[PDB]
Formats: sequence, structure tokens, C-alpha cells
Amino acid sequence: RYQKSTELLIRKLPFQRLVREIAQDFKTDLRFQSSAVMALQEASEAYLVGLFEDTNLCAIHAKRVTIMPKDIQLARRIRGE
Amino acid sequence: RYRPGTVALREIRRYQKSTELLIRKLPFQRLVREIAQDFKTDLRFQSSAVMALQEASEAYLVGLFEDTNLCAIHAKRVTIMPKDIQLARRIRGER
Amino acid sequence: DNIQGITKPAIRRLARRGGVKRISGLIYEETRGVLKVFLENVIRDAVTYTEHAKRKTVTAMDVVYALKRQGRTLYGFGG
Amino acid sequence: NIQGITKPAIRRLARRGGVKRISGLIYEETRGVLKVFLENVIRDAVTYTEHAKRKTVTAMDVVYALKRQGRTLYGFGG
Amino acid sequence: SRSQRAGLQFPVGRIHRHLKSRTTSHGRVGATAAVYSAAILEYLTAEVLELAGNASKDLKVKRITPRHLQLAIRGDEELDSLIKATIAGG
Amino acid sequence: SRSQRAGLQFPVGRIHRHLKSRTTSHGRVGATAAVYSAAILEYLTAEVLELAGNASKDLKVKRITPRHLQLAIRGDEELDSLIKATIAGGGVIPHI
Amino acid sequence: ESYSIYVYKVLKQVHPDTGISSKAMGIMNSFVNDIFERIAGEASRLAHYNKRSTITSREIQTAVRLLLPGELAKHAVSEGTKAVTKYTS
Amino acid sequence: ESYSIYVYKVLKQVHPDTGISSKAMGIMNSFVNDIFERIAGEASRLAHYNKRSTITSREIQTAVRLLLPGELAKHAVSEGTKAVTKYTSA
DNA sequence: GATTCCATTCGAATCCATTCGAAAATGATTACATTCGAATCCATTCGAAGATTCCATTTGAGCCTGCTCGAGCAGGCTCAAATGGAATCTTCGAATGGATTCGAATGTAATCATTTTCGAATG
DNA sequence: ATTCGAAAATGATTACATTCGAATCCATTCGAAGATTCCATTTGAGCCTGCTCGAGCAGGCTCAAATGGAATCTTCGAATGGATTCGAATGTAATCATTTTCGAATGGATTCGAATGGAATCT
Repeated sequence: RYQKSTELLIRKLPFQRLVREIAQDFKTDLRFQSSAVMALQEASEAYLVGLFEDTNLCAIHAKRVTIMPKDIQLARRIRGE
Repeated sequence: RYRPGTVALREIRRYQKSTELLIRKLPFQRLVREIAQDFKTDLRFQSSAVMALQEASEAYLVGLFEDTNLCAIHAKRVTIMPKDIQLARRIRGER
Repeated sequence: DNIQGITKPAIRRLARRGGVKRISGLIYEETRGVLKVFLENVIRDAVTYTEHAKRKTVTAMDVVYALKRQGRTLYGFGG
Repeated sequence: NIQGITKPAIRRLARRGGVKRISGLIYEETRGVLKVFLENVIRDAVTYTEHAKRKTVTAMDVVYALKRQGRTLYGFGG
Repeated sequence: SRSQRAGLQFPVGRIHRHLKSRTTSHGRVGATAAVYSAAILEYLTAEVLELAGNASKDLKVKRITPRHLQLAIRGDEELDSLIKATIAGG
Repeated sequence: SRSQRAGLQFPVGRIHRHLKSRTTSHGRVGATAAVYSAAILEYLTAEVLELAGNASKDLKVKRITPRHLQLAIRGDEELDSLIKATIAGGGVIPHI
Repeated sequence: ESYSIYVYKVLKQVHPDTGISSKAMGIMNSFVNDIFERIAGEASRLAHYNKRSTITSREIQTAVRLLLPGELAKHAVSEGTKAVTKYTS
Repeated sequence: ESYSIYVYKVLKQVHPDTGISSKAMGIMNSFVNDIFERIAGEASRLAHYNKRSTITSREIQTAVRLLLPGELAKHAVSEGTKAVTKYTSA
């Protein structure tokens, strides 16, 4: 279902709230364009989907179908993160 | 005389402390020339070019083996297998 | 408490789009942490870019430049 | 000429990586990956050589090719 | 024009001006560098557009959408290696 | 000189000349861009050299070698993040 | 300044029946600009390495060889060489 | 030309009794050139983004902030600002 | 308690770094000429706070059932040791080729003043 | 589908950069010797990996309830964005006066050695 679609899989209001709260650490009284938040959301979803693909590869390597935090850690360590 | 795994750890200690090159120079030179003959004929090499190639190659292989060891430990083993090399290279972006 | 707005269904959908069959119950907190780290990096760079231009508003091109800096180019928002 | 990279040499390169035990099918895999890497770098080095209308491959061509590959190296003129 | 002399659709004078505006120090740009660059850009554009249009016509649809572009790019190995960007809406 | 006026060891005039030589189109470079850049380069050089000299002293030797540079760089999170290059002559950090 | 005119002309050349939206047009603009900047940077570096001032079609050819993969590079080189030959005559 | 004179000056500043070899000197020169090229390129890009022509210390400061990891960029910014202030005071 | 490996400990020739000298770049100073980046003023957007919903998504609870995990064998495969046997490496010497410099001689790109068209904003 | 400020094309003119021949002179290639040292092969053994089976765990799906998101004006005062000086600062042009780079030369620092007295391993 979600592989063949092109939509955004996160609600926009919570993501916007989180983006503003994170940005509060770098400069107070900050404004945002709607396009900036939309671009941030697109990039974030792309990043998470790619990471989950790598995580699934790691899970298969260990003869499982369930993904665990150790798979995320191995994938991120090999990627240099 | 020594249990299997003793000398292995001794050499791990030895080669992680030195700084030399672990591949012989004549075979690597021959391999480099043979590879390069597929792009242009009658090529000449400075000695520094082959030395730089060897340094880069050894660095690459050691980093790859570190990633491969991580993959092997993930699957609850101490032996490294070709599947670990393939997984590391795929996550890296080579496969 | 704004990272708890990234819910279990959303993480499940993002994992399904990646071909994942089953999920452990401890994956959601890890996902929230990694998303926070990624967002912090990108937003730091974007705010640097908007501060150079002597602006108070973050624009889409600051985000595009920041992403290109991290090596995560994005088409469709300018450039 | 790829068989001149012997199995003791690969064992040394694995020991410097912290590897304790090795499977018997690791050496052919290592030879393949090394061949791929070497071809990738030498292609760019010879391209740089040909642009300069030269017949000798210098160390700067190798350094530039590695920098293009994302594998910067220090100690050979850059 | 210069583009018609070369036999292209992309502009030669504008690309020459851009090339001049992106050279370090006090450098100069020849008139055939622009022709070469316009040819390369037109070739790559035509390749991408042809693949995307084939994908679109496989759906019995006229227009090309970002989903068609992503399907065309990801289904080709060379275009996959060249283009690693994220396509918004694909 | 300009370096002594700013209180530095690195050359302000030479770095100004290089900066001018690597600007796109017809670009101008101010006289304080060179001062800033020389300060940055001197700071980074001093940090790397101090760590490498500490590593050299721990090993009971006088001179600094590429091994000590590698040991200094890989033992620091910031320098490891910044310097991703390969150092010809210093192999690895001894681990398990 | 954009490439919409020329992208549309090329599309009419390739697929005379299909159209294109505006999001796809923006994506194609981004793609063209990306490739142009890559080629220009590589050519400038090549000219600097040889201690030369002028950028010529040799620099562009070498940049295309270094940046494009496989048969893309071969066909691009052929197209560019044909264009230059037709231009100079 | 090289950077050996100034690298040796800095070394004698930080470790008065420690020497250096020639291979280490080559590596240090490579490091300095690498970082200088990175900063220069990024500053040029910043100047282009704002439709400017001159490169100033604002571009250098922004480049330093973007290129260096934190807790390393803060001290670098402090050192550069102190140097510019001392230079302009005279 | 008998190997084999580490870990200093003292001896000196050698390799190398750190001072000395001469001369060609090359900064630093002084004085214009003139771009270029700032400072006020005025327009136009555009982003934020508010309100009001139907509704569409999220939240526990639980129950089943599929999945992962732990324990015990079996075997099979990697390691450590010894003995021949190829072959790298160091040094040597000639011979060969081709990169760099340096004058002369072209090939050509940028800057003017006119003219014309063409791409972008608006329908 | 129209107008039009904007930019590209035409025609010389210089200088300027690039190309053509020599002339070395480094440095790459090539051939030879040989003595040790790496490598290859076999062997014997022990430990590690893989499979089965039961035992414990925990994920997906269903449903009822609650909740929060999306969506469309409304506005309004904040904030970019454009004009016109204008005042701050960069570059160009000569003239020195360093300064750094390329040569050679001995102080310390490094390296190689058999010797010997300690952690480390099996037994």
C-alpha cells in the first residue's frame, strides 16, 4: 500500500511543531516559510525509508524477519553516522 | 603446542601496532600495470604513483575488514564469511 | 513532548514502505532519536544560512542548500 | 596477476582489522573487491594523464583520482 | 543563431555567459566549450524525458508527473548512478 | 608586517594573494578576510600539533612522525570528524 | 531565467503527443542546473591543474569523461563532438 | 613555496623541545592546503548566493561555522575575531 | 615448572634534522580612481494567531499464534607446526625515452558601437 | 497569443595566451646475481558452527472510544525587497627592503645488535 503511493506518511502539524521546537535552540524569534517545512518533511521521510531498507537487510543477515534496535545501530555504524 | 586462537591474537596485537605495508611490491606493481594496460598502451609509471596506489588499497581493505568484523559479530560469530563482505559493501553503497 | 507526535502508526507506515514485515516494540524510540539527530543537523545548517543573509525568516532555499551540504540533494523546491 | 596477492597477505590485512577467524572463501572475494577498486581508480588516473598529453602516470594523477573518488590521501604531494 | 549553427535547441550564448561567470581568477572561455556543453545538456535532457514519456504512455496517460520521472530514473542503472537526488512527489 | 600587526605566525599577504587567485569571475578580497583565514589555519595547526606532540612524548621520543599524527587525529572526536583523509605511514588504533 | 522553453522543445522532439506538468518542469530545471554546475566545476579544476587560463572543449570532454558513467559518457561525447564539428564548418 | 616555516614556528610555540620529520611535514602541508581550499570554495559560494562580489570576513566566518564541527568552530571563530580586532586596532 | 615470547639494557656507526649563505621573488608604503557595499525611506507581500467544525486517525486491551531463544550433539573446518622450495629485494650498471624549458610564431577571445531578436510576464 | 526591455549577434582590433621546434637531462626501464625469507603443502587436532526440538515471548489484528488534525477565510502588523546617494575600501602603479628558498655542513636522534631478566601459556 505504502510502497506504491507518493504521499507523506507523517501528519504535518506535529512535524511542524517539532521542527519549530528544534529550531528554538539556534535562534529565538524565528519565522518559517511553509515550503521550508514541506522540504524538511520530504527529506526526513526519504531518510527514514532508506534507513529502514538498510535495517531490513541487517535483519535478514541474522536470519530474522523482525527488526530490532541492533539492526539500526549496525546500519548506522556502517554508514558512518 | 599453542591452542587455536593464541597466535591469532598475538598477530592481531602485532599488526595493529606496526605501520608497514602488508602486500609485496612486485606482485602489486605487476597487477597495476596489467590493469592499466586496458585503458592505454605503452604507459609508464612513476614509483611514487604505485606507492600511492598501494597505500590507498591497503587502507581500503583494512576499513572493509573492520566493517566485515562488525557484521560477523552481529550474527553471533567470530568467523568472517563472504556474506558479511557483501552486506558491508551493500550498506556502504558499492553493491 | 513534540517528538511523541511522531506516532506508532506513522513509524509503521514508514517501515512498511521500506519492505519491513515485523517490528520490535523498542524500534519507535530509536526512530525518534535518529530523526531528532538528523533534523538537528539540517536545521543548524539552515539557520546558519539564514543568519548570513541578515534575515529572520527561514526559506526553502536555505533548506535546499543545507541538504546539498549534507550530501542529500532534493529536487522540486528550487535550485 | 591477481593471484600474486597471496593468502598470507590477506591474513595480515585481516589481522590489522581485528579479525580472529577467517573462512576459506574470503580470499577470492577479497581479490574481486580489490580488482574493482583498482580499476575504478586507475581509470581516472589515466584520464588525468591523457588530458595533460603525457605518457607517464604521475603521483598527482593518482592523488586527484582518489580525491575524486572520495578517498583523500596525505603524504604524496597532497 | 549559434544554436542553429550547432544544430541544438539549448542556448549557446547564455551558456557561454554562465560559463564565463563561473570561472576562477581572470580566466577566459572559448566559443566551442559552450557548444559542447549545450550538446551534453540537451542529450541528457532528451534521455530522461524519453524514459519518462515511455513510462507515462505505459499508463495510457499523456502528461508526465514526478512519479513518472522517479519511475524512469530508478528503473535505469546509469540514470540511477548519475542522479542520486530525492524527487519531491515521486 | 601584517602578520605581526595581527599577532600571527602565518602569512597574511601570501594568503591574501592565494584567496584573490581562487575567486570566481572578477572577485575582490578584503584585507581582513586574509587575517581571519590566517588565524583559522594557525589555530587548527596548533591543535593538531599539540595533540601529536603529546602522543610523541608519551612514547619517549623527540621527533614527530606520521604515526603520532594518526594517533592524535584518531583519538579526538572533532579531528576525526574533520580529517577523514588517509595518512601515509600511521596505520591504526590498537583495539580488541 | 529557466530552461522551460528548451525542455519543452526537446520534449516535443522526443514525444510529440505527451505534455508535462509544472512540478515535473521544476524538477527538470533542477536536474539541468545540477549537471551544469558539476561540469563547470570539473572543467575549471582541470584547467587549473594544467596551469592554463582558457576553458576549451578539451576540458569539457575530460569533465564529461570523469563525471558520466559507462555508455552515457560515450554517447554524450559523440553528441558534443558532432555539434562542435557542425558548428565550426 | 610551502608552509614549513610557519608550521615550525607554531610547533616551537606549543612544544619548544619537540622536533618533526620530513614525512610529517609533508602531511602537515597537505592538511593546511586541504582546509584552505575547503574554506575558500565555501566562501566563494556564499558570496555568490547573496549576489555579492567581494569576499569579506563575514563570508569566512560563515564558512568556518558551516565547515567545522561544534566546539571546534566556536574557538576558531573566537581566534579569528580576536585577530581581526587586534589588526584593526593598529 | 619447562618453552616461547615480550621488555628493557648497554654499544656504536649512521642517517637526519637543524643551523648557516646568496639571490631572486614579493610584500609594504604612498597616492589616486572608482567600484561596491550601507543607510535611509517607501511599497508589497507573506507569515502568524484565531475560529469552527465533521471526520479521519490514534489508543488501550486482549487474545491467538507465530516467532525467537536456549540447550545439546555432531561434524567439519579452521588453526598451528614443520619442511621444502620458489621468488622478492637490494644493489649494480647501462641504455633509453620523454618531461620541462625557452624562444618565435600564430589563433583567438574580450571589448567596444549598432542592430535585431528573443524569452518572460501578462493574458 | 502580445510587447517589450533585455540580451545576443555582427565587424574590427589588439594583445594575450597557446602552439611548434629544439635541447637537454632526469628518471624510467632492463638485465644480472644471489642469499635469505617468505610462501606452499601436509598433517593432526580441537573448537566453532549449524540443526533440531521444545519453551517462552511478544507482535498483529479487531473493536470501541477519544482525540487531534486539515482546511478555509480574516486580518494585521512584521518583514523582505527596491531606489538613490554615499561614504568606506579595494585595486592599480613604482620603489625599495625584506624574506624565503635553494645549497652545504656536525649535534642529537634513530637504528641494529645479541644479553638478560620478566609476564604469559600449557602441562
